[PDB]
Amino acid sequence: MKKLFLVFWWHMHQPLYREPYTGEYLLPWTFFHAVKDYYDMPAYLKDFEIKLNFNLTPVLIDQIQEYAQGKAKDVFLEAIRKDPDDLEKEEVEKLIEFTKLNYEKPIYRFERIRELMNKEKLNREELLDLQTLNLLAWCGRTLRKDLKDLLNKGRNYTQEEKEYVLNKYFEIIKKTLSIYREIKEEGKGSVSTSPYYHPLIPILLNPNCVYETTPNVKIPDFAVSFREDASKHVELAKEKYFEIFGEHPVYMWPPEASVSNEALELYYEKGINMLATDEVILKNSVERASPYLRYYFRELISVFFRDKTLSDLIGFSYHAWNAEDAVRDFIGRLKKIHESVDFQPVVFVVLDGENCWEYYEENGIPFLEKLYSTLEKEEWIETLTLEEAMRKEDVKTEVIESVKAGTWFDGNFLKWIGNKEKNEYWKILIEAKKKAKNDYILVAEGSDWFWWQGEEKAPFVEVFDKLFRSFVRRAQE
Repeated sequence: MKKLFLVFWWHMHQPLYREPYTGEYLLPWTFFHAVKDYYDMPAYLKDFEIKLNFNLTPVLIDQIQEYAQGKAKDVFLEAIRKDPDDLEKEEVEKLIEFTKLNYEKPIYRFERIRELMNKEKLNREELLDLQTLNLLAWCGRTLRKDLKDLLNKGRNYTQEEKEYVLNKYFEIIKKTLSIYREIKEEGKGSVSTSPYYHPLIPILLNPNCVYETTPNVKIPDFAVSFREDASKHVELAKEKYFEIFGEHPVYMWPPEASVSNEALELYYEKGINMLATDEVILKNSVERASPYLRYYFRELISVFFRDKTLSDLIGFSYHAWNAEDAVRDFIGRLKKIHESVDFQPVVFVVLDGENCWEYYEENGIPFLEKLYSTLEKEEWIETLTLEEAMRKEDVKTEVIESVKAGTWFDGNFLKWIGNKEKNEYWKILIEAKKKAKNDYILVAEGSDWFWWQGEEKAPFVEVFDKLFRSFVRRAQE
């Protein structure tokens, strides 16, 4: 039986939202994705006999732990917790602004929410319903079974009921990292990490890599070397991973899939046996290649190239489809891969495993359950872990000697560096690096601060600016 080997690799990450001075989490994104996706995404492995793999950034692990110990001073979460009689006019306007942001998402389809947003002024019981429905909207698959009566109520929520939800949600956060241990040890999946604060490792090692694919861009003058800090990102990522899982990682997901000959060298020197990247990178690097192979980079490291169209379909396309149609198309694509090649192909599906489901019907539960049950049924599809794909001798291997430096965003670094706006943050970083004293300069090297710079007016940009300028200034003291 000729087989298609399928590898799913969900990448979980949130940048550090904890402002160093006040210690307050300025954005509740870590919390809301932790109750909705971070626990429940690996939890499918208990219900379905398939293999699934997960990447966890160390910075996200720090924030998950802080909430699980009851230490995060989350300013928005404190507003939900409060009795509505306590809320200031600015706390209420914040709770409305958040609801307006998520209004069109299918996980906010409540008839009550439709009514509050059309109301003029909200009373204490109406604010209670708004506080509580904002919590229930981000209910993961596990708790959507336990809070069926609360979710069926839809309206008229009391303060003790709202507290009951919050207690269930925090129990989920305390459970999150354990279920990653459990699935790793029972062999249902592999777990990788990324460099600590999710930086663009290629730019840190050699900023001239931006010119491999875009030879005319104007990047700032790098009067300091980011080469040791890039080593710290890997070196500390391995120790944080050691803390949770009790062993060094050998698999790593490069942030934003960014690779280079210099970065692939650095990963190998840190004991990384395997990493993956985009197949657009493969097209730029090798001549007439197929992403369905295992690749030996210079006989040092193993590289895999994700099937870009398949991963893009899940992350950006299937949300507007019926679940049955989405899975049927997906399997139909896999069938065409199985016949287009003369060998047993491997298909890597890598994408962010938290951000696409809020736009899905029922938070992607029908699609995910339909897909996982379907893959279980298909005899010819064998889902693998990262370790299994490493040992798999049915997969054809080829050697390559170089790669073009780029990311899974068009194969270049234009989304983070380039024009004057993206470059202003880098100049701020370099001058801070010049006078840097502590490791907060590592936090300022995260890709997320340079992604959100001035491309198009986006939600809570003022917060990402306030946070990046905070770490930069904290690193100089």
